[PDB]
Amino acid sequence: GGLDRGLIAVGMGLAVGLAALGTGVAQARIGAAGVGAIAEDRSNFGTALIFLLLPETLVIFGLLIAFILNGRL
Amino acid sequence: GGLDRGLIAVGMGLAVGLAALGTGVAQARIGAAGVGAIAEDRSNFGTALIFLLLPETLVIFGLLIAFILNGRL
Amino acid sequence: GGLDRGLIAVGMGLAVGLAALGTGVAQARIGAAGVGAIAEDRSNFGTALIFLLLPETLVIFGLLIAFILNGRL
Amino acid sequence: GGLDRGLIAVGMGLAVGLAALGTGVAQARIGAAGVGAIAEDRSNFGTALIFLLLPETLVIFGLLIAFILNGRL
Amino acid sequence: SGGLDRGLIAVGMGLAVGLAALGTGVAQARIGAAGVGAIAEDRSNFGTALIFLLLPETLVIFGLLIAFILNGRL
Amino acid sequence: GGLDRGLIAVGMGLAVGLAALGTGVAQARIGAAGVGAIAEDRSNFGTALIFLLLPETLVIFGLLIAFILNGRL
Amino acid sequence: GGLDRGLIAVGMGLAVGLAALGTGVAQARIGAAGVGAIAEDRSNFGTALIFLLLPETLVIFGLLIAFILNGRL
Amino acid sequence: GGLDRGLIAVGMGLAVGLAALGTGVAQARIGAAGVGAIAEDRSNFGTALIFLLLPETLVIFGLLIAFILNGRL
Amino acid sequence: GGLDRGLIAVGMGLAVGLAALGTGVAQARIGAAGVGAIAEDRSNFGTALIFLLLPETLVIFGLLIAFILNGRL
Amino acid sequence: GLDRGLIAVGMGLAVGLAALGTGVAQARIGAAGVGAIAEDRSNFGTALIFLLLPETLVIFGLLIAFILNGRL
Amino acid sequence: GGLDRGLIAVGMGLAVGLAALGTGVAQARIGAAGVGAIAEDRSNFGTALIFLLLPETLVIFGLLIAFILNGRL
Amino acid sequence: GGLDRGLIAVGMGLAVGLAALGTGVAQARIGAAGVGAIAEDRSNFGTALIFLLLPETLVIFGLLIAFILNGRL
Amino acid sequence: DNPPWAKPFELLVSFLNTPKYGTFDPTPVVPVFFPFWFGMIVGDIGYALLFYLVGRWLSGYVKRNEPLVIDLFALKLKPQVIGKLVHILNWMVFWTVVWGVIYGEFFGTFLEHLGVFGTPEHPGLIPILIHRIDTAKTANLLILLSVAFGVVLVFFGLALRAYLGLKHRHMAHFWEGVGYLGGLVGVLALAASYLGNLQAGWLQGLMYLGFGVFLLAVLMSRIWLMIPEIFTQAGHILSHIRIYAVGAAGGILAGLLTDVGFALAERLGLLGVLLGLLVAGVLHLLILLLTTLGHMLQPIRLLWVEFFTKFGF
Repeated sequence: GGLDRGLIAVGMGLAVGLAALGTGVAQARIGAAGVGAIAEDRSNFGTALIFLLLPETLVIFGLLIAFILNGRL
Repeated sequence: GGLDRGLIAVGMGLAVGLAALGTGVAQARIGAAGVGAIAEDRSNFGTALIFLLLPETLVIFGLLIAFILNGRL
Repeated sequence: GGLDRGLIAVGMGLAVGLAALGTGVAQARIGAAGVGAIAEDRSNFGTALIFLLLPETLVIFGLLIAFILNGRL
Repeated sequence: GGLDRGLIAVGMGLAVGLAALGTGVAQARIGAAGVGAIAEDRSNFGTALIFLLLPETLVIFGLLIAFILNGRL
Repeated sequence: SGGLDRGLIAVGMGLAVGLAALGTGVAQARIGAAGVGAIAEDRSNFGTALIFLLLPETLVIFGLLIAFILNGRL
Repeated sequence: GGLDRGLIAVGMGLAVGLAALGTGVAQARIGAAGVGAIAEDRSNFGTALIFLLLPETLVIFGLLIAFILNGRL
Repeated sequence: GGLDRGLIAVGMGLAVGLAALGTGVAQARIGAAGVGAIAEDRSNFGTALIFLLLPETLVIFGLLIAFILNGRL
Repeated sequence: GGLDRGLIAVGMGLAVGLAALGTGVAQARIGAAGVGAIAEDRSNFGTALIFLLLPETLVIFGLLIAFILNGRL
Repeated sequence: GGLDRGLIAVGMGLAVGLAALGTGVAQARIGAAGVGAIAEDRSNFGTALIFLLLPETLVIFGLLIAFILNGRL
Repeated sequence: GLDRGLIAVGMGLAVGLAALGTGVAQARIGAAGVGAIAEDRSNFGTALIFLLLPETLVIFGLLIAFILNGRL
Repeated sequence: GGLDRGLIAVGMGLAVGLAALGTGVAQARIGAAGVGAIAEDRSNFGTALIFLLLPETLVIFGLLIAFILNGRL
Repeated sequence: GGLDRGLIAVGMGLAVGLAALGTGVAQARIGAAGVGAIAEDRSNFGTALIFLLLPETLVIFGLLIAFILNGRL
Repeated sequence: DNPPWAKPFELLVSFLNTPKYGTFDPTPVVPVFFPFWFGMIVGDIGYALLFYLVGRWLSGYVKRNEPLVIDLFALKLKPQVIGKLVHILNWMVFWTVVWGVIYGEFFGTFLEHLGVFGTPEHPGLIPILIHRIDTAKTANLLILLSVAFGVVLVFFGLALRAYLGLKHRHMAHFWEGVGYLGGLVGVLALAASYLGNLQAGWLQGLMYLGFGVFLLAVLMSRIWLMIPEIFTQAGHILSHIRIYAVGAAGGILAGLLTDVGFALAERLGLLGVLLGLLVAGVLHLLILLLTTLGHMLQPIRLLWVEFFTKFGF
C-alpha cells in the first residue's frame, strides 16, 4: 500500500513536463531568430538548426530522470 | 489503502499538459516569424514548416512518458 | 468507494487545461501575425489559416489523454 | 460520503478554468490585431471576427470534458 | 448532506470562476487598450471597439456556468 | 462540520482573489491607454472611464460566487 | 475543529493577497502612464491620481471578504 | 489543535507575501517612471515620490490582515 | 501538535520568500532606470539610490512578520 | 516527526523564492550595467554596486533559513 | 518505502525540472542574441556557443542533486 | 519513524530548482547584453563574463542549503 | 422588402454587408429569435419596466424628432433609426416580460419581506414554473432548451445552405450542408447516448447513418476543410449555453442584491425598509448599467456569428 508509486509517477511527470517547458521557452526565441536569419540569407540553415536543437538537452535530461524513476517504479 | 492509480493519472496528465504548454510557447514565436517570412517571400514555407514542426518533439516525449505510465497500470 | 476516480479526474483536468493553455499561447502570436498578413496582402489567407490550425494538435493530444483516462475511469 | 465527488469537481474546475485562460491568452493578441485592422481598413471585419472566434475550440473541448465529468458524478 | 466533498466542490467552482475571470481579463486588457487607442484616433470606432471588448466575456460566463453546475452538485 | 466550512472559505477566497487579479490585469492596459488618451486630448475622459469600469463585472461575478458560498455556510 | 479555523485563515489570506496583487498589477501601468503625463503636462495631476486610486476597489472587496471570513472565524 | 495555529500562520504569511508582491509589481513601473522624470526635470521629485509611496497601502492592508490573524492565534 | 511548528515554518518562509520576490521585481525596473540615469549623468546617484532602496520596506515587513511567527515557535 | 520535514520545506521555499526575486532584479540591473559599461568603463564601480545591492534579499532569506535550521 | 520514497521522487523531479526551466529561460535570450551575432558576423561562433553553453551548469547542478537523492533513497 | 525524509527531499529540490530558475532569469538578459557587447567590441569579454557568472552565487547558496538538508537526511 | 414587423430588424441585418443577390433574406429570423432568448436571459420584469421607461423617453424623442445627439459616443439618429430602435425595444421587452413570468422572481428575491410569488413550499401564493435558483431540474431543463435552440438554428442554417446550393447550382455547398447536417445529427445522437441511457443500439444506427452521410460529403468536398469545420459547428451548437449562463448570472445578481437589501432592512432596522430599498435600487442600477450591454450583445452575437457565417455573408 501507500502513495509510493503514484508520487513516483507525479515526480516523473513533473520532471518531463518542466524540462519540456524549458526547452520550449528556449526554442521560441531561438527559432524566431533562426527564421529571421533564414529569411535574410538562406545560408544560415545549419547554424540555425544547431542553435535550435542545442537546448533539446534539457528534455533529454528530463527523459533520463524519467527513465530512472520508471525503472525504480 | 492506496491511491496509486489516480496519482499516476495525475502525473501522466501533468506530463502531457506541461509538454504541450512548452511546445505552444515555442510555436507561438516560431509561427509568428514563419507567417511573417511566408508573407514576405511566399517561398520560405519549407523552412518555416520545419521550424514549426520541430518543437513537437516535446509533446512526443510527453506522450511517450504518458503511454509508459498508462501501461504501468 | 475509493477516491481514486477523483484523482483520475484531476489528472484529466490538468492535462486538458494545460494543453488548451499551450494551444492558446501559440495561437495568440500566430493569429496576430496572420491578421497582420491578411491586412497587408489578403492573398495569404490559406497560409495564415494553416499556421493557426497547426497548433491544434496539442489540445488534440490532450483530448486523447483525457479519453484514455476516462476509459480507465 | 465520497471524496471522489469533490475531487472530480476540482478536476472539472481546473479544466474549465485553464481552458478559459488559454482562450483568453489567444484572444488578447488576436483581438488587438483585429481592432488594428478594423481601424485601418474598416472592411476587415469578416476575417478579423473569424480569427477572433476561431480559438474558442479550446474552451469548447474543456467544457465538453467538464460535462463528461459531471455526468460521471 | 456531504462532508469534505462539499468543500472540495466549493474549491473547484471557485477555481473555475477565478481562472475564467483571469482569462477574460487577460483578453480584455489588450483588446481594451487597442479599443481606447482607436477611440482616441477616430472617435467613430466606438461600436467595433465596444463589441470586440465585450466578446471575450463568454469565458467568464461559461466559468460561472460550470460553477453553477457544481453548486447544483453541492 | 468544520472541514467543509474551511474548504468553502478557501474556495471563495480563491474565487474573489483570482477575479480581482483578472480585473487588475485588464485595468492595467486599459488605464494606461486611457491616461494617454486623456493626456493627449482631455476629451476622451468619458470613454476612458467607460472602458475602465466595464471590466469590473469579473470582480462582481467572483464576489457573488463567494457570497453564494458564504450563504452555504 | 482547529482545521476549520486554519483553513478559514488560509482562505481569507489568499483573498486579500490576490486582491492586493491585482491592484498592484493595475497600478503599475496606470501609475507609469500617470507619472509620464504629470511630467509632460504638469496640470493633469488630478486625472492621473483618480485613475491610480480607482483600481483599489479590488483590494477593498478583498478586505470585505477577509473581514467576513474573520467574522466567521 | 496545532493545525489551527499552523494554518493561520500559513494564511498570514500568504497575505503579507502576496501583498508585498503586488506592491513590488506596482512600484517597479512607477519607480522607473519616477526615476526618468527626476532625471529629466529634477523638480518632479515630490510627485514621483508620492506616486511611488502611494501603492504601499496594499502591503499595509496585508500587514493589517496578518496582524489580525496573529492576534487571533 | 506534530504539524504545528512545521506549518508555522512554512508560513514564515513563504512570507519572506514572496516579499523578497516582490521587492526584487520592483528593484529590477527601478535599478535599470537608475543605471540608465547614472550613465547619462552621475549627479543622479543619491536620488537613484533612494529610489532603489525604498522598496526594501517590503522585505522588511516580510521579515518582521516572519520574526513574529518565529516568536510563536 | 513531520515537523522536521515541513520545516525543511519552508526553509527551501524561502531561500528559493528569495533567489528567484534577486535573479529577477539582477536580470535588468545587469543588462543595464553591461549596456552602460561601453562608455562607462570609468563608471564600472557604480554598475557593480547597483548589481550587488539586491543581494540583501538572499542575505535575509539565508538568515531565515539559518533560523529555521536552528529550530530544526 | 511508502510516502517518503514517493516524496523523494517528487522532490527529485521538481529539482531537475526547475533547473531545466531556468536554463531554458536563460538560453532563450542568449541563443537569440547569439544567432543575431552569427547572422551579422559568423566569426562569433566561439563566443556565442560559450555564452549559450554556460547556463547548462544549472541543469548540471540539478542532475547532481537528483543523483544525490537517488543514492540516498 | 520516517515520513519526513521525503518532505526534506521536497524542500531541498524546491530550493535548488528555484535558485536555478532565478539565476536563469538573471543570466538571460545579462548574457543577451554580453553577447551584444561582444559582437560590438570583442574586447569587453572580461566584463561580460564577470557579469554573466556573477549571479551564480544564488545557485551556490541553494546548493549549500541543499547540502545542509542532505546532511540532515 | 419585408413586412412592417420585420422592418426595424433590417437595421441589425444591414449593419453588416449586403446579401450577395439571389440569396434568401435572413431578416425575419431576427424578430423570431433575438427577443425570445433575450427575454430568456433577462427574465427580470422590474428591469423590463426600466427598459419600457427608457423606450417611453425615446418615443418622446421621436415626438421631439429633432436629432438625439450623444457626443459621448458621437451618435446621430434623427427619425428612422430611433423609431426602429423603439420598435425593437418594445418587441423585445414584451418577450422579456413573457419569459419573466416563467422567471417569476421579480426584481430579485423580493419574496423575503412580502412574498408575492411562491416557492413550491407555499402553494397558496402564485406558482413559479421554473424555480430559478433551484438547480436539480432547472439547470438541466434550461441547458436542454439552449441546446434545442442551437440544434434548431443549425438545422435551419444547413438546410438553407443546401437549398441555396440547389438553386444556384452550387452543389459543393449543397453537399457540405447535407454532410454537416448528417454529421451533427450523428454527433448529437452520440452525445445523447453518452449522457446515460439504455437502448443505445437504435441510436448507434442513427449515428452510423449520419457518419456515412458525412463521409460521402467528405468524398465530395475532400479538400482539407471539412472535419475542422464540423468540429467548429459542434462547438457552435455548444455555444448556445450562453443564453442560460447569462440568465443565471442575472438572477444571482438580482437575488443577492435583494438579499443584501433585506439584510439591511428586516434583520437590523425593521423600519429602514425605504433606506434598504434605496441602497438595493442604487446597486441594481449600477449592475444594470454594467451588465445590460453584454446581456443584449450575446443573443445578437450568437445570431451574427452562428447563423450568418453558415448561411452566407
